[PDB]
Amino acid sequence: VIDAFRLINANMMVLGHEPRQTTSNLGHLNKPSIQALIHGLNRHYYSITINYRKNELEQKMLLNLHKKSWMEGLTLQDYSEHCKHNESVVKEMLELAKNYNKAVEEEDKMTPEQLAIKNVGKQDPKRHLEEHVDVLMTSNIVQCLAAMLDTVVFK
Amino acid sequence: LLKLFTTMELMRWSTLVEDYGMELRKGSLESPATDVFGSTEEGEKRWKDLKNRVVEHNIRIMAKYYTRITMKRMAQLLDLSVDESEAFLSNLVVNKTIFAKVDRLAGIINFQRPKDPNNLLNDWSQKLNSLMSLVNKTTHLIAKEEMIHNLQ
Amino acid sequence: LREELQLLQEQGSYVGEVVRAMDKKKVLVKVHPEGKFVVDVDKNIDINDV
Amino acid sequence: DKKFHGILDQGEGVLIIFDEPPVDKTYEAALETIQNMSKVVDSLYNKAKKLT
Amino acid sequence: LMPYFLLTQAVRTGNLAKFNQVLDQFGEKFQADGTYTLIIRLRHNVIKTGVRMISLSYSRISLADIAQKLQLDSPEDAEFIVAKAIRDGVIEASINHEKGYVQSKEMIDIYSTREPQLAFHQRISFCLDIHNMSVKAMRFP
Amino acid sequence: AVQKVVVHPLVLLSVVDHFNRIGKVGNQKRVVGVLLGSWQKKVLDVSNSFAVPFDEDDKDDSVWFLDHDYLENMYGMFKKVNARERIVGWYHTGPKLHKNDIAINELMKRYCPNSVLVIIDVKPKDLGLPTEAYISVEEVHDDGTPTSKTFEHVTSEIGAEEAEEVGVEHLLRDIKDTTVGTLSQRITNQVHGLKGLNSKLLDIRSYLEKVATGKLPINHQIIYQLQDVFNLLPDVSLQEFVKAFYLKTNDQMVVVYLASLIRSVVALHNLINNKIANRDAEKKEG
Amino acid sequence: TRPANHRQLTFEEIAKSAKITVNEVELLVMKALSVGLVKGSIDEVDKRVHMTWVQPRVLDLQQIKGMKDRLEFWCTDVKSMEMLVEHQAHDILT
Amino acid sequence: QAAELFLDTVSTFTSYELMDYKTFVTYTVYVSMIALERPDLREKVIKGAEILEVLHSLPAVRQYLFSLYECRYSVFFQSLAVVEQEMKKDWLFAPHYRYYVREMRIHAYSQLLESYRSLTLGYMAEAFGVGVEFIDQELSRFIAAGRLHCKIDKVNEIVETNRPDSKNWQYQETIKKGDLLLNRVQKLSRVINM
Amino acid sequence: EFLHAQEEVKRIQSIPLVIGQFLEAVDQNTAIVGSTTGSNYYVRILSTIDRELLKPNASVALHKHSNALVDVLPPEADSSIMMLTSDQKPDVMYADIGGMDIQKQEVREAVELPLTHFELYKQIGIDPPRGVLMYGPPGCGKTMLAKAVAHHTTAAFIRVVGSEFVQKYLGEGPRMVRDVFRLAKENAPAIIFIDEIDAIATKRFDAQTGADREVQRILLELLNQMDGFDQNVNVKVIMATNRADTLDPALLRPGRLDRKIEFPLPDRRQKRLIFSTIT
Amino acid sequence: QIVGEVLKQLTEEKFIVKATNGPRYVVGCRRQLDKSKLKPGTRVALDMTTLTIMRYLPREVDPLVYN
Ligand SMILES: Nc1ncnc2c1ncn2[C@@H]1O[C@H](COP(=O)(O)OP(=O)(O)O)[C@@H](O)[C@H]1O
Repeated sequence: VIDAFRLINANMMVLGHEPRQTTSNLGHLNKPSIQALIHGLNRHYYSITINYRKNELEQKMLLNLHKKSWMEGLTLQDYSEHCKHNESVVKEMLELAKNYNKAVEEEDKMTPEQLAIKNVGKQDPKRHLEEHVDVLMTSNIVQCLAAMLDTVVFK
Repeated sequence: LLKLFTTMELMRWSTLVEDYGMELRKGSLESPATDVFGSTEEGEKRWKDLKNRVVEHNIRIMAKYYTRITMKRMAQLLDLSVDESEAFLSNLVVNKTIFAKVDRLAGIINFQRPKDPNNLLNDWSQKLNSLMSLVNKTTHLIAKEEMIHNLQ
Repeated sequence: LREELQLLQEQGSYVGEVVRAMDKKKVLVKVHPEGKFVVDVDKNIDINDV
Repeated sequence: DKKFHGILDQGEGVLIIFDEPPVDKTYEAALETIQNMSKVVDSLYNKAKKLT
Repeated sequence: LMPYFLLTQAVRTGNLAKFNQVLDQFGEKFQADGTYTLIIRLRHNVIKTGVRMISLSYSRISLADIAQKLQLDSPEDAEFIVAKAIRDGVIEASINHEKGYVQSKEMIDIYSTREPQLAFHQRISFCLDIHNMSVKAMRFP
Repeated sequence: AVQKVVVHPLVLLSVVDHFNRIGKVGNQKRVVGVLLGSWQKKVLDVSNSFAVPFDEDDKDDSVWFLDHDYLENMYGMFKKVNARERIVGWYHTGPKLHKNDIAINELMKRYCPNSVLVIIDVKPKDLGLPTEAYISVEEVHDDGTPTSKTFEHVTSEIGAEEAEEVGVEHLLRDIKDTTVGTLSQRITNQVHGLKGLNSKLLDIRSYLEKVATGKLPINHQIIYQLQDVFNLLPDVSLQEFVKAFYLKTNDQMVVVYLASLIRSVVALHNLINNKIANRDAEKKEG
Repeated sequence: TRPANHRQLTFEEIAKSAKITVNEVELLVMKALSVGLVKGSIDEVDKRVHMTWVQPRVLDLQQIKGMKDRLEFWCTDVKSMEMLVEHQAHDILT
Repeated sequence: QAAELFLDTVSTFTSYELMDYKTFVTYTVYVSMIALERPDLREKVIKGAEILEVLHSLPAVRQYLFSLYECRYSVFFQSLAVVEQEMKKDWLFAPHYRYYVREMRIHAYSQLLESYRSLTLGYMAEAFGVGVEFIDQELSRFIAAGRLHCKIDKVNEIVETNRPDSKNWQYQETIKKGDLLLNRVQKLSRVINM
Repeated sequence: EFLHAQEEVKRIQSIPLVIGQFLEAVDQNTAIVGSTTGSNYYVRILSTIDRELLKPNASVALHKHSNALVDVLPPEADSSIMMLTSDQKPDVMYADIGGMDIQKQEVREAVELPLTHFELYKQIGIDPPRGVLMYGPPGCGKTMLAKAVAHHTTAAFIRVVGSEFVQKYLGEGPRMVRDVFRLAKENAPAIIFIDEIDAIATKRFDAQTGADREVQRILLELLNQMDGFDQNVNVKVIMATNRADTLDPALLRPGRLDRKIEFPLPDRRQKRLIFSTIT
Repeated sequence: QIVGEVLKQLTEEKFIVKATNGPRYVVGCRRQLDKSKLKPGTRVALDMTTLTIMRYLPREVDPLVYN
């Protein structure tokens, strides 16, 4: 939070108040806080819009250099913690097995959306969606491809 | 002490009784040596206690050096026969001193624990990361030495 | 939901036990940490809605 | 009684002792997940909604 | 299927006369179905099927034993049959003209754990066509 | 004497701006100042920067000037506002290092005993390197080699300053340099990882080729001591893959059974639910 | 010279390299492990010595072409596989 | 399913329903024998005090139950035949050719040849009755049935077993279930798009 | 872009959270939580976590500066210690006690509910006892039946300790009763054993002195939890007291706890039996 | 830095800490605070702003009684 405002004299309020001048720019995303509204500041004159000097030779330098991960994408990590991770993954999806089980016998013949709203369980089909399974799948294949890529490099 | 303490030398006690066994016959004072080994009954017991002590020492040093050694060579190194060598080998393993597995029909032994594929790929990945770090260090070193060497 | 999280950074909503509903869009309310806190009435609920 | 880990090769008159790796319980756990996440759902759901 | 059941039993057993009789009894329907030419082919390939099952059963089976089991009564014909089985690739039973040696299996290799996933990773191919069918079949009005 | 140094994402941009603001009139290409920070556990960190106008002449590299009174006043003010901050080293741009560095290090080491040099590439962004660290070691070049300067590079890694994550996320807010889009992002992680490996190892091959030609002095006494082990390390033996034929292939085949199939089943469940809804809607609309 | 290319240091190979007897091989490889020449496993059924070195020395800089060739072989292999996986990945990266 | 809900020794009457409590036990013993060979059944049925008491009441019933527990095949097969003869005199004779003696010895042979690699046919015959040819033909018939995971070296008369590892056997189970569920999803793929 | 955006918005701080115990899920996207200092305020419930671990009165986790529902802790016993699962451990089995019986028939009557027989509680039409109060001195041990019985029929055993409970954690006193009751409800074979009620826990003849009102409120919530139990499952609750005169009538009245057992002095004939057993 | 007692460890990185006066918060060691040595009932320093434990502290000794 970086909010800038100006203190005003008593004359600004007795004249046409809201010293915000005639333009449609400072009204963009102008949400002063409730404690700022009841104080004079951020209410006396206006709230100043903020901008960041994201100039090149400065911003390109930051993104290229500061957030540096350039040869760290070659990590293999086949089973450093992954054999027990797969044990947990199977156990978690075994819970998904019971959850996706529980769903198929609920499955009522009264527009199951009616049953679902009043009986939310956040099961595999509803909240523990395929995306989590995709995360497990992506983790496996990434370690697979990294191990296999270095295997053929091993010549 | 310098010979028999470190560097995992072959402690052939048959050779040691003349190479470093002079304390039995004649030394500077040889009074403790005659008390230990020059005695008849208790001396021969301590002679046997030197005889075996170098056998476990030879087995132990062989453990960290040789993975699989043929039965004839190990028995010759232990200055005993096959059955006596395997009996002492059983004496070490029951004390959990060494990790040894023997095929008695084949007379072949192994000292390396079977590498589980989990940690086997872990050390491979650690080997990979060590190589990756070496690439980073070499690249910085050569490029900077390149910079110094072309200041001309 | 992120805006809800940012709103809840200010505690979001404060639970109050309504007691007296005055005509001028005023309800006394009781809050467990402190107690009574006279306040106005929201736009979505009228004076009689209290 | 699974107290020992070996196989008795009577033909050679020996018993081959093997160090069984027990970390392979992911295999059996995966099968249980296969069994209790597929059998209980595919037959029941798609026999109830036979017509689609 | 009752004569078909007896045909299955004949195929497993390897006998000839019993099923030839029932084919003479109730083989007209097989002719109507158009499989009688195949029916005779099974009648004479019963030994081939029996050889595969017994080869899967045994590690080093004698060529005389397999001939006696499947009613060949000839060491040379037994050698020819196992020769004809290996060249078809149906079974791994080999020939050693000394006594008829056959190799056994081996522990799992690089591709033996991977041939299921290689032949089963079409799961996502089914997933993509199911999704594409949903793409075709989600008209709002 | 320090084991290693760690550079924060806190001073790199400040140095670059200082280069930009004082380079308006000073086109010497040489910007020299001091980097301030802390050294606690054999890990040296930089938390503040300052630039001083600085001119050079190629004649023996001994023509220069600084504002030491102003620089010392800066250090006192910085220490007064934050006691834990101390001058950890002095920095110079122009990665093509000249010979005045030994004189600068001798003068500034009264502020820091283990004087270090830092080079910031304001314009260059070669692969990802923002800056480089240098340690002064003149305690004999080697066992059987003559005297030299031999400014070595202490290993440097970009650290993780606290409370700057909020600012950098708000600043960029366009690239999202995170593991977002796990599959696609890791593909990009594999891409430039191979790009970095190919570029650096090609540089090593070029260095070996140029050593073979002999046009440049050969620092073999550390090159082969570090690269021989790299070459001979047995990562090419495939019999450990034979021992580990199921290295993870069992996990590969369960994921095929339990990620691709599960995705196919749940997608199938959605379609047949939609098909039932569409068929019922079509039949009961009128 | 051989980066695990010939990792089977048999007795005959040892005899060619050192013109030493069979019993002295045990002491020679023992001292090699102690000093740091070879740190690998030592067998006797096949007499195979695994190859790891942690004490580098002068590599005859006139013969640096050998390690340069091996390094450029690694460069070609890495780049070729990078292009191959790129060819297999045009359906995502293009 | 039978045993899991039938070891319960809570009878509605002291001797009724299944003609007796002794007949109730004989059904329990037969069902348990079909169920399992020798896991910690010592702690499941053998630990049963009422079980031990009723086997004291019936010595012949105690004889084969302990024979299977002790894995002594010389008395087991003779007693197992007596069991089959007794089941013949019982209207609960449905497994007439499947699970009288063939299934129990399949468990017994599997129990025997496991922890073994190459046990000779001649010596396993005398350790499991008599008639070396009878055991040889029995093994061949049961291997053809599918169980008794082993092969016979006829030219040397050896039983070379092939026990998969915990990984190997389980991986075989997964690929089988993979085959069944691919058949399932292909059927479900038929259900959609029609 | 939108898969990236969906993976962009799921940051939710991902940072060390805090605990303010959940009160109840009023609806979806709305909730009422109670922070440990009180300050009960309405919050918004995210869809990440819900009924799967959103039990009504269990301790949950909330963002540090946001106090928003993120995670819920399954374990409840270790929140305030107060003993833990003493089951699966033979300390004093049953007949090895030196006190023989005293009565021990009402105690075996008490263990009838843990020893199944709840199906036999119905049909037979009996109404099995629910609360057993032992108003005896340290004679007979007064816990050798709770350390036993829990092992005679495998069941969880909790010491509770009334003296420890009365402390600055009076605000979470209601919450810990909810947590220990949930632990009891989690394992139907369980028994709650509370000690040192007489001296500190809700004495009735001496006027309220400062924190005494807080103790009364804690007992009121324990009464609420035992009324909420309402024979839902086969768990049992037993208090051990030296004198039941000072105890509140709310627990003393029938309908909450009925069985009153007195464990007298060593009973010289029994005292010799106790010594022989101990010796 | 505010001072509390860690009642119990929520996860390997989540630790349930009671302020000596105020509510139980949870905090988390960032990178190197040696989470293993921290125990239920240990003394750590917290800040309502830095969100974490910056350093750990042993116990007390009854000072009035001490002197
Ligand atoms: N076999 C036994 N019979 C009776 N009492 C025993 C036996 N074994 C131990 N005790 C004693 O019973 C005591 C229980 O004391 P305590 O729990 O403090 O009493 P209360 O439950 O009344 O507070 C223990 O101190 C123990 O010494």
